[PDB]
Order: sequence, then structure tokens, then C-alpha cells
Amino acid sequence: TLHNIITDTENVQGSFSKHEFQAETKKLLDIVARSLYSEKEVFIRELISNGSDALEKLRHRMITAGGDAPMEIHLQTDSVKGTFTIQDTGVGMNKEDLVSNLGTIARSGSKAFLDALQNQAEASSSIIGQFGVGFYSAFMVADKVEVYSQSAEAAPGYKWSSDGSGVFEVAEASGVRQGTKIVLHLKDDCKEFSSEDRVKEVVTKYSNFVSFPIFLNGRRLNTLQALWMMEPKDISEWQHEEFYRYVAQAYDKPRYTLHYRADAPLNIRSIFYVPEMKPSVALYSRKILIQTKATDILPKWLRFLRGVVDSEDIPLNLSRELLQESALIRKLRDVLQQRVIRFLLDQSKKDPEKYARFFEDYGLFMREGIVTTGEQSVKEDIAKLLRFESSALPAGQQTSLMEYSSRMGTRNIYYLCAPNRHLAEHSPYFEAMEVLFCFEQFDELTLLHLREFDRKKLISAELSSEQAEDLLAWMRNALVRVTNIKVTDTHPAMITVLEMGAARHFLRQPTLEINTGHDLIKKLHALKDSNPELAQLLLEQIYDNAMIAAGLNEDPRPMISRLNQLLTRALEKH
Amino acid sequence: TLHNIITDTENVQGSFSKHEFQAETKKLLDIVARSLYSEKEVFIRELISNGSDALEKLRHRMITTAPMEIHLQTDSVKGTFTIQDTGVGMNKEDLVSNLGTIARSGSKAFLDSSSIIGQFGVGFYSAFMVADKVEVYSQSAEADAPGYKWSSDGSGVFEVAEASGVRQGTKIVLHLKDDCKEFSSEDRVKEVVTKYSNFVSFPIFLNGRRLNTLQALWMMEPKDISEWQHEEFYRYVAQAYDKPRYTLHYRADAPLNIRSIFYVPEMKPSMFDSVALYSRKILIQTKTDILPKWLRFLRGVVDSEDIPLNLSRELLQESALIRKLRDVLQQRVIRFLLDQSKKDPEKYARFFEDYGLFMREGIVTTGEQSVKEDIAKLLRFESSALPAGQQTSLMEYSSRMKAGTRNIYYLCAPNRHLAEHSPYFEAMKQKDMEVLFCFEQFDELTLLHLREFDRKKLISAETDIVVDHYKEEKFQDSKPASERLSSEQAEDLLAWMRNALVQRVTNIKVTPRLDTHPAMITVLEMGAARHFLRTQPTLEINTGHDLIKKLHALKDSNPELAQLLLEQIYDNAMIAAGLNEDPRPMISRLNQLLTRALE
Ligand SMILES: Nc1ncnc2c1ncn2[C@@H]1O[C@H](COP(=O)(O)OP(=O)(O)NP(=O)(O)O)[C@@H](O)[C@H]1O
Ligand SMILES: Nc1ncnc2c1ncn2[C@@H]1O[C@H](COP(=O)(O)OP(=O)(O)NP(=O)(O)O)[C@@H](O)[C@H]1O
Ligand SMILES: [Co+2]
Ligand SMILES: [Co+2]
Ligand SMILES: [Co+2]
Ligand SMILES: [Co+2]
Ligand SMILES: [Mg+2]
Ligand SMILES: [Mg+2]
Repeated sequence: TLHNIITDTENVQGSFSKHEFQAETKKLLDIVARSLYSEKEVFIRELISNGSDALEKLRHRMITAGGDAPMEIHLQTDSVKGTFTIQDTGVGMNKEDLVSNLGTIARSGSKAFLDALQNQAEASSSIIGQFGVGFYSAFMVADKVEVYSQSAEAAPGYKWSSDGSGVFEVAEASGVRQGTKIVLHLKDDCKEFSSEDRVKEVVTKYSNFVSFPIFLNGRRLNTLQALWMMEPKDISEWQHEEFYRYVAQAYDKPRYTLHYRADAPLNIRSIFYVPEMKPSVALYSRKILIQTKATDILPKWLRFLRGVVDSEDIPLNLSRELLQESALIRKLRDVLQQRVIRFLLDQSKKDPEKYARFFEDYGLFMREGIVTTGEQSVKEDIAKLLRFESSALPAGQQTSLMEYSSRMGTRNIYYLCAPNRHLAEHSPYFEAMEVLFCFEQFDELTLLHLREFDRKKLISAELSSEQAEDLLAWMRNALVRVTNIKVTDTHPAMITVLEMGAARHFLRQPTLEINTGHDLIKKLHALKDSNPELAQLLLEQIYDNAMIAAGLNEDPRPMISRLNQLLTRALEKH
Repeated sequence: TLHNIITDTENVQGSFSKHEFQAETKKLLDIVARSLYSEKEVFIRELISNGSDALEKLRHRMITTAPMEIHLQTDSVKGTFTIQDTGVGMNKEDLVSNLGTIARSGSKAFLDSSSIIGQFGVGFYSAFMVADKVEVYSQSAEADAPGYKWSSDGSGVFEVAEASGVRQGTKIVLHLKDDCKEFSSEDRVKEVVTKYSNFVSFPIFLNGRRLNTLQALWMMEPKDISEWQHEEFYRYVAQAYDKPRYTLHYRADAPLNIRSIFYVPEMKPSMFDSVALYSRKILIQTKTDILPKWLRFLRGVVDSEDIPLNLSRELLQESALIRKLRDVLQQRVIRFLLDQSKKDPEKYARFFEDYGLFMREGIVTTGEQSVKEDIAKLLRFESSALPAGQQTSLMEYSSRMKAGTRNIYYLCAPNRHLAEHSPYFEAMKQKDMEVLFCFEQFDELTLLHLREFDRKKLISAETDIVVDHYKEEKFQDSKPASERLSSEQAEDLLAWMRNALVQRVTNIKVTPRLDTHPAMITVLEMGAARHFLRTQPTLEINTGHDLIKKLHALKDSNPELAQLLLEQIYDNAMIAAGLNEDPRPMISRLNQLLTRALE
């Protein structure tokens, strides 16, 4: 019944030949040009990153061999010639740099630069180059590429030129300004990148926080500081509100701001915002956008946060729009979860009222978090954020699991999840002679998934007599909608329900209790004989009023006409 | 003031040198090994794809008998993963040139048919993501050619020697690295095969047991697919346990190549944020959605040849293509659902029961008026001009409109009885336009966002009642002036009510448009007000209604009782208008009123 053909049957004879791995350069160029990036526009990102790196090298170079010039990135679109041009005033390239760096796929001069640096250096974390392929993204959109380059050394200017097809040319040129100018002659299906507004869209999308001024057709673009890199000390609330509206594409204010920077266990520069209004985070690296919707760095229940996470250390996929499977990323996610939880807890103690209102707006996310995480200490960490009412506190007052333990030789935390307080207080099960009252949606699924908190089990609780019994018997046969009617102040009756789950389901089998001492019931009894219509109308009205007061009839519209008929025929004797 | 440094200033001197592009092979190997694929498991996919290609080359070449299979073997004690195919194999120049050169693909040389998966020439090196050492035994079919053993580190060199006992085809053995030993466990490997290669055209055996690989039904002739085949395939792709209530098998060649199957489940939803995207029987990843968000209730599969694959085979390459495909699929699904509603209106009624919230969401969230109206073609309602229970559409409503009419009138109420006896419908009956009856909670928000349909403005009965004030409102009473309050009585009553409800209504008027109801609350933009409260009203009285005449008599006779009754009438109109706040505080007052009316 098993069919396997794999056996140790092979034996090498003769001798082995040795061979070095090779690489077909033309196919690699084609792969970068058509198969690497999900969108053509990304060539702009790559070229701008290169310009940034160039300027960064010059800044590094001016620390000792000091001297000169402005540090800028300039873009120019020519819609008539169909050209895109980028020029940086950076370190430039001599002929060996052009031949070696531009001419060799996967050779990165910026990688070699970074590897030679003292790790403490600024340039160590600002250089956005590793792979040695970004430049070839230009052939994604261009039939021809020309590069004019003038190195900062004292060296002629050069023109490098190619059509992307396995060969390029190098000649000497005048007069190249120090730095590098790249002219892309766009393909017919890419002329959109000779349009100014299109280019500006792309620049703001990926490179809006590049550390150097970016000019387009003589006008400056990137006026935004990357606030997540700066000392939390130096950010106004105004900086944060403007930055939040930009990064969240919003128009309100952040109600909470967490500016989290850490160097251990990994490099983290981030800002998280909780919006003011009632209901993602972008991933960056070295100030360049990776994902506008970071996918695996936060847990799914923290998707209500807005803002930015940047890490120098995150291993990037070759396309720079994905991350690589890594234990580092799961560690980062766990770290950020702990950090956000600690932040939220401390908010809840620094301002309990603001936190109450935060939890009323966003608690569904923490209920979901508790329900979905597998680790019990994480469930309890999140569960510290929950609020409830309690049998031992007035209505409206919020309390926590910690305070419930605080008011306990007692071993267990008893709870009752119900649509509202009236049904909870009249629960048969609320026969406890403290009970958490959990009125919020999905509360009971949350508490069941949580199981225990701080080692204590969360446990669910789950005038007369003439015709008291003919009055009541008449009512039993006239509303056969309730299963019992029994006799028990200001109200003539109330609706009571045995198990809260049934009421929950109904809102998506009740007991009626009557007060034989108040006037409308004595007169329901008195008009069971005298006037049967009026007694039926009054009966249905008392039932409906008890349903409303119990909170299980929130749209009384079906009753209104009947009520009017009751009223009209009750006032007919006036 | 502009600041631009870019000027046409540069010119060549002298002569040019010519150069060929080069490649740093060592770093390229490192990149394939650590930076190309976002997930290690895909090496299995790549190797299986290679085997499939080999078998295809054999299948093609022997159609001018041998077994054609892929075998996978896991050895958890030696930490080894082994794959062997019975395909064409490789001679020594194939091993040296094709395996030895990154981005060199022999499958390019093969072509010239649509079954070959490989195009990039790098998939093989995916093995070095998970393996310290790789060995390849290969025997080419073809012919008078010895067997070979190829072996390597991943580190810049590999070895080739002649070998005996090599079965025709290719066997690759991966010595897994220590933190990749998961791919030495059978259940993990089967997970990966099922995930990526469940539709491979050849049998795959794992440790001597054949894996249940599937036919790719979306590529096949729709008429040749039974309902049971669709039920089984639906259960697989949706990972479900019910059956599809609807099946749409959609193939197209223009404007794009499309092979797809969509299912609507029989069960009711629970899923508010779904279709798999494929190419050549190998899975791509939906991360980005190819359907609009309102169609996320669909299950199934989309395959399109026009979608370009990224080097890692987990992203797609032009998002304008994706928006075009999304619009095509949206159009096609709408057409399908409309045709379902006309071939079986009752089954469609239960579908619209169960899933209408998705179409409402689509209408509310889309920016384009033609798309809102396209989706709105799916909405169903009842009508004042149809028997209770019978459903109609916006298109049928406009088919019954008399030529001199400009607007589509609707009324939102909990059910048909409440709509039919609505005070607002009583006022609309005095006109003679059909009124749509909408029963679902978010119908009115939907219609407000839809605004117009087929060039006709959508107007609520409440709004129209308010507007008629500001026109010739030539409507007079159900009851002759004999059984009404006169003008003296009416305006004395009204003055009293203005003084008894001073900060609760903006004006109080008599209206001629009511019959059964004593009063109603009117607000110009009533739907928007209802919506707002779910986070200046006018009270209109029916001086022909008994409760109003007796309020008139009781302001004099019994002032306290008259105030209690007045506040009750106001509350009743607020409730009937869907503008009432929690009705619980009223109950005590109501009880008191009742007790004082029953003496
Ligand atoms: N504008 C520029 N000015 C100076 N040197 C440049 C410029 N653009 C590219 N270079 C050089 O050319 C090399 C190749 O660039 P590129 O192909 O983009 O790879 P990379 O920037 O090194 N790493 P990556 O961008 O992540 O692939 C760089 O490392 C630089 O040495
Ligand atoms: N099992 C095999 N049998 C025969 N030839 C094979 C086999 N595996 C690989 N080859 C050869 O080696 C080449 C390189 O394989 P590979 O690196 O996987 O790239 P590819 O399949 O051609 N394209 P891709 O899968 O998209 O990366 C193939 O084109 C074949 O010529
Ligand atoms: Co042996
Ligand atoms: Co160092
Ligand atoms: Co010139
Ligand atoms: Co007509
Ligand atoms: Mg670069
Ligand atoms: Mg391959």
C-alpha cells in the first residue's frame, strides 16, 4: 500500500569536477526591471534613496577633509521630451566608481562604505543601501538612462550611458556639477512619470521624510520632520497633532500619544496615537516607507493604533516592501504589545475618567485581544485594562479586576453578564448573600476565555387574595409571551428573566411579576368584568411597559397606535 | 521664486569606452538565500515546480509509457528532505549551465505548452534557505548519457562527478540546517504541499503515501462541473462545512484573461473585515484584495494570465490591472446576482435577507454614483402599490412611474403593518405616488447615501410632508369640518400647547393630512436626524381626532390631566417618528396618566 521510489542507490565513480557558480547578467537586469517591485513608481524611491546616500557620504566626508556646498535633491519632469531627471549635489562618482558600482549587479558601494565606518557614526544609520540593485529599477520605466557624475575628489566629469541591455558606455564630460545627474528617457507606457503631479504623489508616498531637501521643478516638497527619530523631549503637542493628522490621514486630534524609542532589545523609533473619534500603523526603515499598513509588527487587536514604527535592524525583503521571516520581528511585536499595554495601564491610573471613556470607545479591541491570544499572562496583562460595574458599587461606577480582589479569605471572582443592570439585579442567580456586572457586548466570551486572573477563578453565577389567582389566571390565558405570572412598589409590574443568555439572544422565556397593591392592577382586576376591551388594552400596555422598563423593548413603535386607542377610550368618561 | 539647479549643460569630450554589465555572484547567492523569499517554506513549492516542469518536458517529449510522479521523503533522524521526479533529468552541461548559473532557466530554451511554471531561473537556490548541503543526482533520458552527482554548500562552488544507479529523472537531497528541521517532519511538509502545490498536474507521494491533489476546476468547462463537484471544491477553498447557495463560474478573455469561481455560502455570515488568487495551478498570496470590500462574503478562486508575477511569486505586479480586474469582477457579480433574483425571486429574497448588509455597505462606502446605483440594483423593498410581502426593485418602481413624475418616494418603518398605518403614509396617500416600504435598520442611511437613482431624486415621506408646507399645500381633511375643532377652538388649544411645551418644539401647527393618528412630529431632514440621534421639530395636530378634541376640552376641564395627556401625545409622536431617546423615563409618567384616566 506504500509506493516509494527513493533509495540509496547512487555511487559516484570517476572523479569530481569543480565549478564556480555563475550569473547571467542580462536576465538579472530583466528580473530587476520587470519582476522585483510590485509598482513601477518605486524607481523614484530607489533613486531618491541613492541621492540621500550620496549626500550622506559627502556629509561624512566633510567631518575631517572638511570644506564644501548645498545638500539637495532636485527632480525635473519634461512632458514634451518624456524625461525624468534627478540630480543630487553629493559625493559623485569617478570612472572606477561608475564602472564598478553602476556596472556590477549586487555590488553596493554604500554597503562597503557602511562596513568601513565606526559603528558610532551618524552615517552608520542613515545610509539606505544594502543590496546593490536599486539603480536598475530605472530600466523598469526607461528605454535609456544617462548618468552625469562629478566626484568630490581632485577628477574629471563623466557620462555613463545605457539602454539596460548588457552593455553601457563611459565618456568624459564637461561641465558636470559636483554630484550626480540621472536622466531617464521614459518608455511610452511610462510617460506618466514626466507629469509633475504624478512624481509628487510618489515622492510624498515613499520619500517624504528623507533628511535632505527635495525640490521638484524648482519647488520644495518634503517639509516634514521625521518626528519619530527625535528626542521625545523636543516634540510639542502641536507637532504631534499635525503629524498624527498626516500619518493617520485624519482631521481630529490624538487622544493618546506614545513616543517609544528603544535601543534594546532592538532599534525602535516609533510613535503611536489613539484617535479622539470613535471607531493602520506604517512601517519605515531609515526614514523610508516600507509598508503603509504594517502587517506583522503589531498584534491584530492593536490595529486601532495609528502612527509609525521605524527600525534600522529589520531584515528587508529584496523589494523593500516586505519583511523577511525572522524571530526578530516576532520579538518586536511582543515588545510593542507589552509597551502599549503598560502605556494604557498608566494612562488609566493617571486619568481614570479619560481612560473610562477610552475603554468605552475601544474596549472591543481588548476583548478581542483576550479572546484571541494563546498566552495566559498576556490575557491577564490585557485583562488589567477591562472595566465593569459591580454588585457592591453604585450604577455607573466603573471598577477593575484588581479592585474586585482588593475588596475580597475569599478565593474567586464571581461575575454576571447581562443586557443591563435591572435584569442583573433581578437575576435568580444574583442570589449572592461582590458580583461583577458585565453589560458590554462579548463580555461573557471574554471572561470565559480569560478563565483566571491573579490565580482566582472567574465564575459565572449561571390587595387580595380575592382574585389574585383569578385576576392572575385571566392574565395567564390572555398573554400566552410570558411563561409565568407571579405576585410580588411604584410600578404595577416588571419583567424578570431567568438566564441572561436568553435575553441576549432575544435582543438579537420571560416571567411577569405583578404588584397587587398599586392602582392600575386593582383596576385591571376591576375591569376584567366591567369592560373587557379596556381590560385587554390595559393588560397589553402594562406588559409592554414592563418590557420597556426591563430594557427588552427599545423601539416601542409597534405599541403606539394601541396606546392611543387605550388613551382615547380611557378618557371617554371625562 | 524657484530654486532649480538642473540645466542642460553637460557634453561629452573625446571618446567612449564600452563595458558589459557584471554580477557579484557571491552576494547574489546570499540575496537569494536570505532576502528574496519572505517565507522559507516556499522552497518546497519551488522544488515541486521544478519537478513538474521536468515531467512536462518528458510528457511532451515522449508524445513523439514511463511513470511520471513526484516523491517527497522526510527523514527526521538524519534531518533530511528529499524530492525526486521521474522527468527528463539533466546531462552534465545541463547541471553545470542551468543549475550552476543564477537566472539561467532551461525552461526558456524549451519553449515552444502553458503548463511550465518556471520563468526566472532562481527557484532552485531557494533550497539554500533551509539547507546546509544540497546534492542532486540526475540521469537524463536522452540518450547515451551517464548519470551525474552535483553537490554544493551554497558557497560559490559546486562539484560534478559521474554516478551509477541514478534513476532517470532527478533526486535532490537537502541536509537541513539546525533551525530548519521542521521541514524534516511529514505533517509540516504536507502543509506546504497542500498550501502551494495542491493543483500540480502530477501525482505527489509523501513518504510512500499519495497526496490528494485536486483538479483546478476554475480552468475547466463550466457545463462539465456537477453541483457535487462545486460543493466539494467550495468546502475545500472556503474551508467550510456547508454548501454553496450560489455558484458563479466566470471565464473571460477580454478585456482580461479571467478563470474564476465564486460561491455564496448557504449559511448566514459572521465575517466582517476571502478569494484565493492563482497562476498556473500554483498559489499566489492575497496579503490587497481583487474584489471590493463589500464582496468579501464571496468564497472561491480567481486566476488571471495577465497578472504579472513578482520574482518571489507572492505579490502581483501592476495595481492598475488589479483595479480594472476588481471593477470587471464587481460588474460580473452584480449581473449574476440580478439574474439570480429574476430566475428565483424567493431564493434571492432569502439571499438578500442574509447578505443585504454587504450591498448597503457597498453603497454607503463607494464614491462613484454609477457604482452606487449598480449596487442599488440589488436592493429589494416592498411597496404601497403591491400586496404585502411582495418585493420590488428601484427599476420596477421607475417602470411604474407616470411620465410627469420626478422622484422616488420611500418610507422607513419596522414592518409592513407599521408602514401601512404610518401617519406619514396617511399623509402620502393624499398624493398618488407609489411609496417604497423599507424595513431594514440601515435602509434609510443607504438611501440617503444613494441620494438619486436613474436620474430620479430619492425623497422620504417625512421630508416631502415638510416640503409641502412651503408649497401650495392643498390637502384637506379626511373628516368633514363638522367633526373637527373650529378655528377658534383650534388656535386656543394651540396657544395652550405652545405654553405647555415651550422648550421642546419649535412650532405647533394643525395638519389636514392625518386621519387615524392624533399628531405627528415633522423634521425637514428626518432621516439625517434619526441617524444623528443613533450616536427643531414641528408638532402637527389632527383636530378631527378624538384625543385632540378631548385635550381641548381638558385644558379647561382638568388642567393637570391635560398636561399629562399633552406630554404623552408629544412622546407618542416622537416615538413614532423614530426620534425618541430612551423610552424608560416616560414609563412612570405614562402609568400616572393611565391611573388618572381610569379614575
Ligand atoms: N546618485 C548617486 N551618487 C553617488 N553614487 C551613487 C549614486 N547612485 C548610485 N551610486 C553608487 O552606485 C551603487 C549602486 O547603487 P544601487 O544599485 O542603488 O545599490 P545600493 O544603493 O548600494 N543598495 P540598494 O539601493 O538597497 O540596492 C551605490 O552603492 C553607490 O556607490
Ligand atoms: N528536477 C529538474 N529536472 C530537470 N531540470 C531541472 C530540474 N530542476 C531544475 N532544472 C533545470 O534547472 C533550471 C533552473 O531551475 P530554477 O532555478 O528552479 O529556475 P526555473 O524553474 O527555470 N524558473 P523559476 O522556478 O521561476 O525560478 C531549470 O530551468 C531546468 O532547466
Ligand atoms: Co552509498
Ligand atoms: Co564596524
Ligand atoms: Co546637450
Ligand atoms: Co411609463
Ligand atoms: Mg540604491
Ligand atoms: Mg524553478
